[PDB]
Amino acid sequence: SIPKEVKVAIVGAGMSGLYSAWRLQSEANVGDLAIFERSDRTGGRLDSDLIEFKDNRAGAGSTITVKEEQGGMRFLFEGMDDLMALFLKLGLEDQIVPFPMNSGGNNRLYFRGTSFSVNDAEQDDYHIWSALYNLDPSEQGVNPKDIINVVFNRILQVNPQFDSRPEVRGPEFWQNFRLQCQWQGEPLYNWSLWDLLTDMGYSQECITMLYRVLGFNGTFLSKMNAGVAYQLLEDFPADVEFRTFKDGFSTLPNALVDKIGKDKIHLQTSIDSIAFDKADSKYVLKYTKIDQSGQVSEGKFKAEKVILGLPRLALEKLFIASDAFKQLPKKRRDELWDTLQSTSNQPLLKINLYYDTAWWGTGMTGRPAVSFGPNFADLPTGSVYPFYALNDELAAALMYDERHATPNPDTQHKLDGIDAAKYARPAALTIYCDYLNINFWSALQNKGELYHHPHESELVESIPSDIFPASEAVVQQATQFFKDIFNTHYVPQPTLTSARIWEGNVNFNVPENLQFGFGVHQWAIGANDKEVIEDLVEPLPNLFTCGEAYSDYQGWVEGALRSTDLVLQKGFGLAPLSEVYEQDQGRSSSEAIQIAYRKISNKMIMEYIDPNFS
Amino acid sequence: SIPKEVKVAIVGAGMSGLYSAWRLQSEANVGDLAIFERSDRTGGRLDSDLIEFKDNRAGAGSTITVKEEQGGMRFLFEGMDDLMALFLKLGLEDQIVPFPMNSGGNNRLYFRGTSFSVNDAEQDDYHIWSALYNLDPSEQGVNPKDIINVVFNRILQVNPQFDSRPEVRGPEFWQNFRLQCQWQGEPLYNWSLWDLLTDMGYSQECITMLYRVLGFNGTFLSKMNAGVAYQLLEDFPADVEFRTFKDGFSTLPNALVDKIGKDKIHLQTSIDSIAFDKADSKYVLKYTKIDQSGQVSEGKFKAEKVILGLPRLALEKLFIASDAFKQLPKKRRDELWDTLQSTSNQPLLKINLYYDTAWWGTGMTGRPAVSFGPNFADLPTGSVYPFYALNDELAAALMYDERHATPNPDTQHKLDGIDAAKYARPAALTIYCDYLNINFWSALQNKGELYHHPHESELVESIPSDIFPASEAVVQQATQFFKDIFNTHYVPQPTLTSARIWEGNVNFNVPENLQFGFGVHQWAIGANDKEVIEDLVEPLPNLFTCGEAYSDYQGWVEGALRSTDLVLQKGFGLAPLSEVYEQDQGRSSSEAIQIAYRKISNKMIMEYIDPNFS
Ligand SMILES: Cc1cc2nc3c(=O)[nH]c(=O)nc-3n(C[C@H](O)[C@H](O)[C@H](O)COP(=O)(O)OP(=O)(O)OC[C@H]3O[C@@H](n4cnc5c(N)ncnc54)[C@H](O)[C@@H]3O)c2cc1C
Ligand SMILES: Cc1cc2nc3c(=O)[nH]c(=O)nc-3n(C[C@H](O)[C@H](O)[C@H](O)COP(=O)(O)OP(=O)(O)OC[C@H]3O[C@@H](n4cnc5c(N)ncnc54)[C@H](O)[C@@H]3O)c2cc1C
Ligand SMILES: N[C@@H](Cc1ccccc1)C(=O)O
Ligand SMILES: N[C@@H](Cc1ccccc1)C(=O)O
Repeated sequence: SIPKEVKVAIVGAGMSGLYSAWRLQSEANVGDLAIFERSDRTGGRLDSDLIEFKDNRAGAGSTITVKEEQGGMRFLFEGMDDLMALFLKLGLEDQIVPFPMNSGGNNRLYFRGTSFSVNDAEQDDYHIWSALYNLDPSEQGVNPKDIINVVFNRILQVNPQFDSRPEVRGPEFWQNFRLQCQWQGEPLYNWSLWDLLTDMGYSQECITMLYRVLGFNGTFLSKMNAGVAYQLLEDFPADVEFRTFKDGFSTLPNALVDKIGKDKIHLQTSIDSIAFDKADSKYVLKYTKIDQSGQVSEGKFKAEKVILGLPRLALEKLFIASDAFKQLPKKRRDELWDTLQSTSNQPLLKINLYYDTAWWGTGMTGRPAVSFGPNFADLPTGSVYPFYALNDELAAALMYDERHATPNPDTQHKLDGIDAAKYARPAALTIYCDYLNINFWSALQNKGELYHHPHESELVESIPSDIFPASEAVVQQATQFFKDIFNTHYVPQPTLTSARIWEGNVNFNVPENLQFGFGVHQWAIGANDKEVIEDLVEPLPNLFTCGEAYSDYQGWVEGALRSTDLVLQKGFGLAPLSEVYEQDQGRSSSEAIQIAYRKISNKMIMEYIDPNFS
Repeated sequence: SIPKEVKVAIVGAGMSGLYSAWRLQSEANVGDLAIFERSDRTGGRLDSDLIEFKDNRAGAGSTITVKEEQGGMRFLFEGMDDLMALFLKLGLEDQIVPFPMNSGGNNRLYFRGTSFSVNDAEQDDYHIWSALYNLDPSEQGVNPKDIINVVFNRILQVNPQFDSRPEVRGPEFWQNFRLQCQWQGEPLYNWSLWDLLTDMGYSQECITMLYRVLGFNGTFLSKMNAGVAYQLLEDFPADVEFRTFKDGFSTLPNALVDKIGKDKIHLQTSIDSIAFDKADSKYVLKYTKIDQSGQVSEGKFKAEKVILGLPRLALEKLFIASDAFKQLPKKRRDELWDTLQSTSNQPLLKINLYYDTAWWGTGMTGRPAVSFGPNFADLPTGSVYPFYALNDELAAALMYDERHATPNPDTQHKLDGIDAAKYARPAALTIYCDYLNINFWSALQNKGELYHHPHESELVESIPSDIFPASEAVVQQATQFFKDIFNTHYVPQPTLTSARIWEGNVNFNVPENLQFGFGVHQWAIGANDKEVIEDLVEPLPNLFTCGEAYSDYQGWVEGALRSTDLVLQKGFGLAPLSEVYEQDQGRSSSEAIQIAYRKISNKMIMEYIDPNFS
């Protein structure tokens, strides 16, 4: 049942769409709104899976749950003030757990046919990098990641006009960085990182090493500009403490759906075109809907205000098909189109292989155990992340680990036991790659038959609907790269697989359950994003645009929230959520979340790890 | 003056457009046609430059001409039967000269920070490749290019149903190859070459070596399918004898313009949209024109039949904007759009740096002289090709070289002198790269000020209009890669530069003199090009499509000619030019051209090289 008219029509049930609705209902007393989502699910590029494995351990119809992510997976307590405020208002802080990023040096590295560990790579003044890559002398004997850091320090040094003092470097800092810092008299948003490092004197061997060692080679090889590249590369410092949700990032959009009401959310309802009815000064939205039978249906409805919570490709499709846009004067039509081109499309993919037990621990490899964080490679895998069965005791040990406490031998012995026990429960690996590596897997995923473990139904009760199996060809090639990376003959067949290629589609032959947008976006060369962003808040009277793609904090939920807040301010009078939170609470979202989590983790530790913890 | 109506409207003055017009006038008695070209020039992706350098040698207002190419540059006597027939009918055979592809082993190779020669790489059972790349044992001790050849032989071996016997392997053979040969039960057009070699057991190190050593990394890293990849990779065998035109490939389209008449050719006239007038059963073409003042102008005219001699991107623009296409039923509209997606867009670029003298000969390097053919590198240059001042004596020596004659010491001594003399005349290097390397140069080309040698006007009289200078940043980075590749401290500043990035544009901010299509196209994964090709001949009644992009012989003029011939057959009754040539002449275009060139080169040799030659 699609209403004949609403006061606010929201297009897209991703974070931007759900967040708009929630804030409008809760703070602007707007009850007459509706959300229209082309897919059969909410959340967009947040997409968690909770798999209930048959527990077939010896002493066990009992079930073990493995959380995995097909989209976003992690966040930070600082520099994400809207997100934190959002978590606190929805009361989700008690589900926050660690997202560790290292195994104390045991994580794998695979480069130029050679498998080794992070610890190994440090040995002998980082000698291994100078053996694998033909580096200039000034490039030898230093940790590759530290080259990125040093170059960052150099950019700041030669831009003394640019105030580099704030301790928390959020979207503002990063915008001024790319728009006002220069190199050789050209501001960074006119640079590519590839050109920049080359101009600075780096060898192409060194540059290849960097874009392979860092995982996201798009920062170097795509059309994104060097300033925004650096915002992403300086997001994963050595000392990072990322967190996530026990049940996955989808906890967040599922919570918003609850507050919104499923009755206002129209799934399998794609907005095809938008026109303006000059008589009653209202927009007219043409849609297509698929009921639960397959019964297709076309229709139309009106809205006083329209909120397009949509990325670049989706906006371009609407723009091309929409009289509201076509009726515009030539000059402004073309200017608006050119503005949509100012953010690069960044493909990403995640392929998840689940296993009845984990095989990368010392028991199965005979080598130092791999636990958490990226296993990087110049293979097409890009980055490989382990996930483990949900386990409260394990999460507590990880919480203890987030402190830089010195356990006594009793506590170290218990932590040892907990670290080893996770290998005996179901687990998963995520292959997580970008740009240059996409095409290897997409051709593999669409060829031949799909993978299913025999007796799959005996292994997992219900397989979530958003799971499309990896192709048999994907599993076989992934299995061989895993043997390379983890330096082991032993990599068994997965119990369950999923493949998700976040690469926008323009082909009408693709089912709706397989149409996905680009993974993230990043400002292109020459893009003055300060102008672009304000231009896209409300490009036509009462029609708004918002989301990650043209945001301040690309690649992250926080960017979607901040871009949406701009729409909520200009079109509805609402101040930014983080400022509203601080007005209502007397303190920042950031301080609040840290105090609340500290308390939760304090008691988690005392209860599971060390009864006498500080 | 744009006619109110024509019987045939031809859109695009590239090879397909000019060739359509010429054959229609000459063979179908169609005089009432006109060509409409959006740019200020004919020829499209064929674009030669003839630069007249001030001759500032000691004993010399005399001029020296350097031919260069910004687009296509070479052809073959076999497997290009339409092109050869076309050359013969236009009487252009006497301007055909060699296009040599090697320097007897002295061409440069630069990989993983190491500069060496083709001869060097052969040494010690191809040891250098096993030192630079961490190869499997089965991958060691073999010439990299021979891995591609061997794998080709393996594909044929396991497809005995596929008749692999014809000596001249033209478009038909290559189509059946990619559509009917399989690997592991999947036909090649469902494969990517990257996936294919990986599945066959090759190391990623070996695969990286191959796509770097072979120049065109798009065959591996793009979305083109493995079958068409192989058509391109098996086009440059060791023993190739390419030819070209003394004054450049544009000799061909300039000759067609002459036969057509400039009066039927409408430059700076872009067709924006197409509609069908059901009353008088005629198409209505909306255009925009820019006179010689900058005076813009919009208008409309009708045509009985429309020939779109246009590549993928240009066709998609028209399709989106055209009522003739929009009025189509949903199902067929989407099917036609999806069909346009079946050929991948392959960016290419050429950056030409001209020098008053050549600096890569032994006199200037102290190393074995570099003469002709690609200098490959894993640097962003991709491939570097030398060009020399036009010189009849040099062309004769090259003609002698095409024979595998054994000169006596008198003839060898003269050839030695001729080889060395070309270094003392103006010359040029072309940087010629694809896919992965494009983004490095485009960001560099659009940053900062453009390069001009001081006193440029004293060095070259008139600079052709199609020359856009390379950026200063492009020249500085090219200069350093040249020192790397040619292993020399000495690389002077160029007298003149051009940059051409064959990468399609969707941004209204780009001048028309800087809008260029994608370099070439190649069938995508899953594309049944036999179905696609016939579907695109005449997608609407009396509206036709033709050109390289959706052709049988992608990457080459011959593909444009063959795709156009299909339009000439279906819509106008003309048989293929090569069959028409053979009917009129009693022998094939291929035999004719070889005999005529043999005669021309025979007399060229006797006159310049060896008075007593066989
Ligand atoms: C692989 C990956 C990992 C990530 N990891 C993280 C992470 O760890 N941390 C983090 O903070 N961020 C992460 N992100 C980013 C984060 O997921 C996104 O920034 C955010 O979820 C996107 O929200 P959005 O509302 O802007 O767009 P989307 O999530 O893309 O929502 C747009 C919605 O609109 C719908 N739609 C499109 N067109 C139409 C139409 N015509 N009619 C109706 N509906 C339509 C789409 O189906 C979709 O649901 C990740 C992203 C990717 C790709
Ligand atoms: C770098 C490079 C090197 C190459 N080297 C070789 C080689 O050595 N040998 C070889 O055989 N082939 C070579 N090729 C391929 C060869 O140049 C092409 O296959 C052929 O010239 C293309 O002809 P076409 O008519 O299909 O298209 P195009 O040459 O692209 O012609 C299309 C024309 O239509 C015009 N146009 C577009 N849209 C409109 C519109 N709306 N209204 C009006 N006009 C419009 C364009 O300006 C253009 O002039 C090379 C190609 C590239 C990119
Ligand atoms: N939040 C993203 C960050 C990202 C942005 C852009 C590209 C890739 C990654 C992540 O965790 O992976
Ligand atoms: N004729 C092209 C062949 C080619 C096709 C496709 C891509 C690249 C090159 C050339 O000489 O370069």
